[PDB]
Amino acid sequence: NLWVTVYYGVPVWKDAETTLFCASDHNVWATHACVPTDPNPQEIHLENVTEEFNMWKNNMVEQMHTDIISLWDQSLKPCVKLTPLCVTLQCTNVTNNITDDMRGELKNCSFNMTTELRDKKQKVYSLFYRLDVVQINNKEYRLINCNTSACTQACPKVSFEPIPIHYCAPAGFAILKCKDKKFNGTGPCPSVSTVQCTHGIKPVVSTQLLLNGSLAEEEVMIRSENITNNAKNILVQFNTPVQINCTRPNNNTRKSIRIGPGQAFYATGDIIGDIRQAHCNVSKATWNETLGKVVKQLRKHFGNNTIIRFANSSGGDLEVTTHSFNCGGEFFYCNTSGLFNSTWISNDSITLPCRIKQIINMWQRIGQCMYAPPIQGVIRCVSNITGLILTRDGGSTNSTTETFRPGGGDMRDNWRSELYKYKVVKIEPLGVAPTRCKRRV
Amino acid sequence: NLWVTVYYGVPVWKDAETTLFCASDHNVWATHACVPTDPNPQEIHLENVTEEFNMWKNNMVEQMHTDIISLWDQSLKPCVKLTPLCVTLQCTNVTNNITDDMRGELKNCSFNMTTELRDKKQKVYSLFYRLDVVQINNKEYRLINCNTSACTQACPKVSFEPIPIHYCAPAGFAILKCKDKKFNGTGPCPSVSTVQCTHGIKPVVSTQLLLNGSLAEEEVMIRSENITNNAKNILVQFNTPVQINCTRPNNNTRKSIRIGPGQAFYATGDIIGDIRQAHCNVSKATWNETLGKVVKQLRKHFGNNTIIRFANSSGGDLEVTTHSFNCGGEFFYCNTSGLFNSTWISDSITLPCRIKQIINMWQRIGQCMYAPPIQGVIRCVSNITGLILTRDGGSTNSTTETFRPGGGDMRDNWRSELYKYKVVKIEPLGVAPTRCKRRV
Amino acid sequence: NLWVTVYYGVPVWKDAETTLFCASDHNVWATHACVPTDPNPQEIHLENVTEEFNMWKNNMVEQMHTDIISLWDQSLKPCVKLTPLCVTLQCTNVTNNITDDMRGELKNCSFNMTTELRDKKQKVYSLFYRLDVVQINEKEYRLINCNTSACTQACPKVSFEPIPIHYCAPAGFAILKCKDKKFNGTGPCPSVSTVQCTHGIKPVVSTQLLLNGSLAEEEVMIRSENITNNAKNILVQFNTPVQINCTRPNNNTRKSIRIGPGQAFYATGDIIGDIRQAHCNVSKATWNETLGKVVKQLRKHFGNNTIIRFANSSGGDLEVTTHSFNCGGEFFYCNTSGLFNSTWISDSITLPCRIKQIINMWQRIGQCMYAPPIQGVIRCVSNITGLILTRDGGSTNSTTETFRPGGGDMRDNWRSELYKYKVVKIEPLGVAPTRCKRRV
Amino acid sequence: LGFLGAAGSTMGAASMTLTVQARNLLLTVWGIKQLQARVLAVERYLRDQQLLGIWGCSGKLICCTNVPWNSSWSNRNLSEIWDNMTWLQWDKEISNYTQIIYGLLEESQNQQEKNEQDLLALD
Amino acid sequence: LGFLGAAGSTMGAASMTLTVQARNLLKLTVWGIKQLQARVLAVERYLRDQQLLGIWGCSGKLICCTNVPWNSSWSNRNLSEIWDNMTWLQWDKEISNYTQIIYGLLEESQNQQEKNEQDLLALD
Amino acid sequence: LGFLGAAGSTMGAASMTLTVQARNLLLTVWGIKQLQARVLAVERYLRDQQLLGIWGCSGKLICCTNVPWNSSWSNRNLSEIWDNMTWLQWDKEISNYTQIIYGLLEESQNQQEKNEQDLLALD
Amino acid sequence: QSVLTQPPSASEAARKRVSISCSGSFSNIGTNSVSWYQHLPGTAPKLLIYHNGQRASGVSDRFSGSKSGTSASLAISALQTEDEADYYCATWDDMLNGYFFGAGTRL
Amino acid sequence: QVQLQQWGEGLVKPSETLSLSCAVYGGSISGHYYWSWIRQAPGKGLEWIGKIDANSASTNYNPSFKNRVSISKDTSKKQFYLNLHSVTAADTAVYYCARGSIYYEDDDGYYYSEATYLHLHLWGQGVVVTVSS
Ligand SMILES: *[C@@H]1O[C@H](CO)[C@@H](O[C@@H]2O[C@H](CO)[C@@H](O[C@@H]3O[C@H](CO[C@H]4O[C@H](CO)[C@@H](O)[C@H](O)[C@@H]4O)[C@@H](O)[C@H](O)[C@@H]3O)[C@H](O)[C@H]2NC(C)=O)[C@H](O)[C@H]1NC(C)=O
Ligand SMILES: *[C@@H]1O[C@H](CO)[C@@H](O[C@@H]2O[C@H](CO)[C@@H](O)[C@H](O)[C@H]2NC(C)=O)[C@H](O)[C@H]1NC(C)=O
Ligand SMILES: *[C@@H]1O[C@H](CO)[C@@H](O)[C@H](O)[C@H]1NC(C)=O
Ligand SMILES: *[C@@H]1O[C@H](CO)[C@@H](O)[C@H](O)[C@H]1NC(C)=O
Repeated sequence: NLWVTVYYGVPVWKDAETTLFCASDHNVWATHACVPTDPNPQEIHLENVTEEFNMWKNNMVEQMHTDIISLWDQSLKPCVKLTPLCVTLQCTNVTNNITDDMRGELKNCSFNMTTELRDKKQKVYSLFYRLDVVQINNKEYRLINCNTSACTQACPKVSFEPIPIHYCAPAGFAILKCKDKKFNGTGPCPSVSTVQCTHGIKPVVSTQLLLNGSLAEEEVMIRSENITNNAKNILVQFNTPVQINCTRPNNNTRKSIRIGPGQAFYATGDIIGDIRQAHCNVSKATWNETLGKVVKQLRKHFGNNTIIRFANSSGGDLEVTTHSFNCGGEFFYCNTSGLFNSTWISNDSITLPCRIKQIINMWQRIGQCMYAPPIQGVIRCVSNITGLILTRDGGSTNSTTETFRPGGGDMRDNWRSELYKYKVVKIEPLGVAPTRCKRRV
Repeated sequence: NLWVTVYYGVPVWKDAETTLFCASDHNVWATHACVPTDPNPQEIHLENVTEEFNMWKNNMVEQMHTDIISLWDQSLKPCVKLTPLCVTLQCTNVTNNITDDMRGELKNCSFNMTTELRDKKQKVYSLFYRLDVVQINNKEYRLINCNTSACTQACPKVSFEPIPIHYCAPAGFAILKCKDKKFNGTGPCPSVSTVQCTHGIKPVVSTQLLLNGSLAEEEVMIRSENITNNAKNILVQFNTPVQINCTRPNNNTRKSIRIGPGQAFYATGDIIGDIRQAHCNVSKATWNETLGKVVKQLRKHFGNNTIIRFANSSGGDLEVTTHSFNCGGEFFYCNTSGLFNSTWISDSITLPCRIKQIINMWQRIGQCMYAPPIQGVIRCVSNITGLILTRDGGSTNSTTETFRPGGGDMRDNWRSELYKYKVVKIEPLGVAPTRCKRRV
Repeated sequence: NLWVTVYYGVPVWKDAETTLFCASDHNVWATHACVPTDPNPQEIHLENVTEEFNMWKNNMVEQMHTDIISLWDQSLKPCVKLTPLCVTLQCTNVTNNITDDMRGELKNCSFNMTTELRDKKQKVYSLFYRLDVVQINEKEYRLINCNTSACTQACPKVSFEPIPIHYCAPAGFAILKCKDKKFNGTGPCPSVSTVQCTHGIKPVVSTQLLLNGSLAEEEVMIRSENITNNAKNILVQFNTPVQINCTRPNNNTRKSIRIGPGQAFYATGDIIGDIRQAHCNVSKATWNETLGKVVKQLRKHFGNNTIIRFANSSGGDLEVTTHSFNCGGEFFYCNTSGLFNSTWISDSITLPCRIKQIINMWQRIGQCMYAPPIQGVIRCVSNITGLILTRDGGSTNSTTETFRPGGGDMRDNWRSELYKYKVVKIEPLGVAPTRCKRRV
Repeated sequence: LGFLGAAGSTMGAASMTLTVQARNLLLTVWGIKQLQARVLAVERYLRDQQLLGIWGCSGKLICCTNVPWNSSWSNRNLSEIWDNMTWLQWDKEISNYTQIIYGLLEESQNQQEKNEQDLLALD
Repeated sequence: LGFLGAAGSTMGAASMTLTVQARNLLKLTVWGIKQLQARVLAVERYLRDQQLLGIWGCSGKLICCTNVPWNSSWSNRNLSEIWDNMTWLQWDKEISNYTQIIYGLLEESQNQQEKNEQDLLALD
Repeated sequence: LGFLGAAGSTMGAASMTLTVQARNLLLTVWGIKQLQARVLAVERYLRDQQLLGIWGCSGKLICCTNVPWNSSWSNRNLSEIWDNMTWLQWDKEISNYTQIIYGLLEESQNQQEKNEQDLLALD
Repeated sequence: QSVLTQPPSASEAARKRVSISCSGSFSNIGTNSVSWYQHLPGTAPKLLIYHNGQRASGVSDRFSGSKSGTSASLAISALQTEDEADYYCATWDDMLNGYFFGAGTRL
Repeated sequence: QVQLQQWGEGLVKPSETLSLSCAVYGGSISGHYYWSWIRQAPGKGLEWIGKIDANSASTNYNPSFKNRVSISKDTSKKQFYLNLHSVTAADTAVYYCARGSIYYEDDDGYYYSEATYLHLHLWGQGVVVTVSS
């Protein structure tokens, strides 16, 4: 009496992965390639739907990571390769209007550079930071990337502003947006909605802290695989952002040196006025309140009566031990020891020392660096902290106290805090069900 | 009681833009990359069809411009890049048989060039024109465009012959051809026909005069976006071609200089025989009758009793003030002041030309190519099929209109060939009412 | 009365060419890029059907040749380019524990090389063979590729092991596998089968001997495009493998020289043992019985009572006169005059071998790759599964036939593996009459 | 007449040439350029086929439906619509109202499907 | 309702809204090549589903009848709770293993139907 | 039987195996090559489906048409067609008439559509 | 007995030209520069010719050096009375990794 | 310009360690230089002993003094020492501490810093030693 009927277009999805395409409203990320995004993003709420999500097993973070790396490598291709810059550098210390904090940080180098004519050289000079040069034993110096890999110089016409990009699913696929509040990294979501494209995600590269990210809806959320594992990083999301102001009062000057036919090297000229160390300011009251909220959530996860102690980074490279910035064109490396220094039981601002490096390896890759050319004028970087990347130590059987230190070593954690609400599924329109619908000859 | 009926395959089109694929019958335009053309193309006449055309808003010229740029860029890549040649040059004037015209035009430069061995140097000499060198700061010279980029030597195996090209529309698209005569490029066309592929379009690069183009149907046609607007170029199409014979009496000699492993620089050796100035013949009678036809056609737009006067180029660089040529491998730059010098009320012309090796054809900053010299005396025979004129602005001061040659846009050369075609989007779906009702 | 009917999905195929994607279970051939092969390759045996095959007119051989060339060119692009090495090399002979057969084969060269700094240079030493070194002044030598093209140093992390690859046809196409024995490569095959992917085709590069190939099923098979034509190479397939042991007991030492910023040049540092010539060992018993089977199969086509002689290579380049192959990374060039030296009527063979670093693969001019030295003793075991013979004519044949090895192109080597495969295009549409009238 | 030859003819005469119009709908950067248009034609043809399939007219060039023709769309009569004007003028006459009928046919075919299923299930 | 709106609804109400999902199923600048690959994959999936529907005799029909009886081993539940208490997700979960058998039975059932219709049509 | 298993077998018995044959109809060196092959296969399947759609046989593996098949194409009787000849020999024999048959079927389907519309109109 | 073969002594009158030869191997002379030193009894040696063709500061124009592959030589044009000293030819040996002096030519 | 002075023991008994000290005045222990030690016995020519790099801690010695000589460098007080263990009666020679420049500039803009262009410019005043009772 029952015949298996065939239905097409049934609302059935299957968890899988695919190659998503970008959408935006030149930059390094080539948002000019991302297709346009309609001004009316469709968002249909799915009542009575309980879908299981997973932050760590999500494939969107890996795809976006590969896309960002590919866009960076493609953007550095039409620029100037700084291969003849690796020469013998005769550097001297810059003691003109220097401060006590900047003693030895900036070095005034002089070297023989090539000209447009292959039969003659030129005597030019430039200012390099201490982190960009190394002695080969005035003294003879050499860039730190000469013995590893000669890299290209970043094009000044191309900016590093992390404008948001929207990841959209192709035909036959859908993106499930979890609108449930107080939702951690895993577990089922009782409020799932569908969207054709994700929200505006800014590809901001940062270490130990999250900048210009998405804020929490109601309270501070602590996300990790499980708190029993110390090797897994702890992702924190703030509900109220705290303002952070980074700047450099040096007022640098850009000097153009034509090293060859059609290519030029943007060197650093003389410093205007006094030289002061780059710093960053964080409000003391807001940071204390945010640390109190984070301590409350960590106590809720680890049990009450725990002495939550915050410590600075343990050790390692400068990229994992310092906070990395990217705004205007100069890459910063700020010492965040003043923020993570407290102990919790039961107009003032924090000035953090900061350093600037020109030759960087932000993707933690050996053999492909990038030279950031200097920019003129005083840089004023104003942003807000929306999260942290903490790491807990062992602590042994002593559960009366726990030490939390900033973490890093993986850029995927920065984008994981933004893609926690999305998931890619495969729409399955074919379905079979019995009905009294039978064919007739 | 009426009901809508769904029809598929309805002959209805809509104006749109798409990427048309190439077709054609050792070439810079990559003949191998184009699919083989149809030996018997379909020419279907569409009776009772009136479609509007617009040669100025057509996307075919922009698409072919981008295609030509991409083909040239992909063609210059597989051959020798000449960065070793931006060195100091100790030049001197070659006065060995130089007519007083070609005095100072050729420099005998000497320089230290690299060789196959990186630790050895090779001292060689070559002949460079005055336009290709500039004084470094009286004996030291530097090749032009050295401070802007590094020119790429042209591939000798790759030829610069403008072979005919064919543009075909993909599936779901069609190309509408306007077969109506006396078409000024705008307005409705009473004779429209469809073709799967366009005719053989010659991508001849020229400035101020159209060469090797399609002749008119019956008379000279004047085309412009706005006749009253002097800021827009005036495209003139001839009905009868005007023969033009170009040549250079210099017996150039090619020298192969190995600048590195597998890379050779083709220099210019000593000239065999006397050195003469490169010129070009133009018949005076044919040019005068062609100018008379152009004046008669311009009087229909500007009214009668108007004093039409022809003047030379006002000013600018050599790319817009001289007529650019490309035949055999040498680029010419001829002084066209002898042609556009007349006043109209109610045996052969000789045009002096200059040779330039390092050139910026597409007016791009950072891209240049070095044209290597070719052996023996060359002869270039072609015909003029049109001009690119410009008019001087005036607030009705007098009844005299001055016409001068122009340029500044390479798309105007091909716009005189792509004016008869237009790309449309086929819409097979259609709805109409008929007395139908499906039986349940 | 009969009415036509439409059938969809009929088993009808037509011969055509297509782009067969590969299938495979850090590498030159980029195995990681290939799709994963099927763990259970389905093979449907087709009964009562006979398909005409053609080994010499197979498009899969040309497609495979282009694919291997493309992968080889793409694998050399991401690593070090050795342009800075064309310099004057003050060289001398090694003469340290040489064995008279290697008197001048190895040389100890010295030259000025750049360092990490652009303005700093250094003097380094390197061991170069006489095959890739030519004298430039009649003690000062240079590389043979200095006047041809700058070689590209092979990536040290990328291996040269020929791992098998499976060629699979896309949707709508099928690969017909002829499972019939005694097939000479041309003509009809009475036992075919449909396979979605071919078997493991190892891209082994070898000349005059088919190494690591597929063995015959019943007896030695001899295939040629035209037996009576001397210009056509004779392909022989063995039913049993002939083991060959090749080695290099020099025990080289690899050192890294900072050729520039971020790139290093791997050179042969020093020898820490007795210098001996490379050689390959082939047992004379198995080779004798294999040649007996080969001469029997040759007499089967050329008639009985005729003597057949085996001679070495006639002459020419070292790539065509010597058996060139790859063993562990180093490229060998062994003299096979000892194998083809006999005369038929009615211990181990030690073949002298030479090693070259600067090679020009695929017989191309203008593209070379420098093989970096490998430390340690290199030893490998291979299977001789076939030969590429060449025949010559004579006055009335004089009841004798001389066979010499043929150093043909790489297409003939891979043709011995794709002899039982062909590509057909499925045509599922068919019409046939049946007593059936559609209602109205 | 060939492809698109019946464009200037009347709609009644052009209705017999729908077969010739339906059959005509199907280095590295150049290959990508060509592949883009090659696949674009495929998506356009598949979108048209899907739109026809959801209307109950799959595989039929001339398929009349059950949606009533509103008088507000065109007060023009049948006698001067089929054998008097072309398809181009008709497209230019109902360009605004095309989406309305395209949307109405959706639920009309859906109701026909439910009703067929219910009447067959009751039997 | 919009796209996937009837996901949490019962099977009875989800049957009237299948047409919306039906119309919704259809390095050289990384975004371009990724979009091209995504478009080709989507076209392939849509064509595979359409071909699977065509060989079953349900071409161009969202809801169609068949002649294959519903085996009792597939599900021991009646139509009172399937169309009025169960959605499509859970339903797909229980019969995910029996999907191949059902597809094979529906594919073979068309051959007998075509042969029977051809025979009855030939006798006319 | 698998893919193309009934190729060498005679007709009739090979007619029940049309489902197993229609199912298989659907920068790196291998990447662009695989993409081009996939697009080519998709276009071939779409061309065959378009031909079946314009013939009025969409969705039917064994479709019948109201077109007379006379002895001009082949003089052999119907018995040896299905019980003595395979499909390959049939293709090798009818290739000469295949094209005219396709056009005849297309025109017949267009005429059938027109008379169907007319019959539904006066009804 | 040792590298850098040099004659034990040389005798030649005044006002004319004398030549002192010094040959070695490929590792010492063929790939490295040769240096000449003059030594008198009681004082420290002084550098005369360096880089095979460069004269040291304070050295008269009479001294001259040259090198031809494996062999090297020192030319003393217009011999004088105070030229009676010991001349040593030295160069670096890449095979033994060290500086080696000649046998010493007593003028 | 640059003066080098050395001091040591004039009479040394047989079989112990012989220590020699040389100092630099007017210059510095840095740059492309090779601080070496050269000795010559009465009747024999100049014989090289060893060397020490100025910009590195690496050192090389003559094979005739295999595992018997040691040379140290102290850049703090710009001095380099020479040590010869188990002095025999064949060590009576005048020891000289010399500086060997290893810098060379060719016709182009390149430079070389290696032992190929080694040449001893300056020499010490010389100190004699006696190996007897
Ligand atoms: C590595 O490069 C080294 C240089 O960077 C090479 O060593 C030098 O090679 C050059 C030739 O390339 C030799 O120069 C020779 O010198 C004399 C003439 O010079 C003298 O006379 C002129 C006036 O006539 C005067 O100006 C000079 O100062 C000299 O007094 C002749 O023999 C030749 O013509 C030639 O010019 C250098 O002598 C030689 N040695 C040094 C220490 O500079 C070296 O060969 C390269 N090594 C390898 C392994 O390739
Ligand atoms: C993330 O939240 C989910 C959902 O609450 C947790 O999964 C289960 O949650 C319930 C209710 O709190 C617990 O009773 C179970 O023990 C949880 N299961 C497991 C396997 O832990 C999930 O644990 C949360 N993850 C973290 C890291 O806190
Ligand atoms: C479906 O098959 C899977 C595969 O093992 C099995 O786990 C499951 O129990 C089966 N039955 C149902 C009703 O889901
Ligand atoms: C017979 O077949 C031929 C094809 O060869 C066709 O032209 C002709 O019209 C057919 N005749 C009939 C009566 O069907």
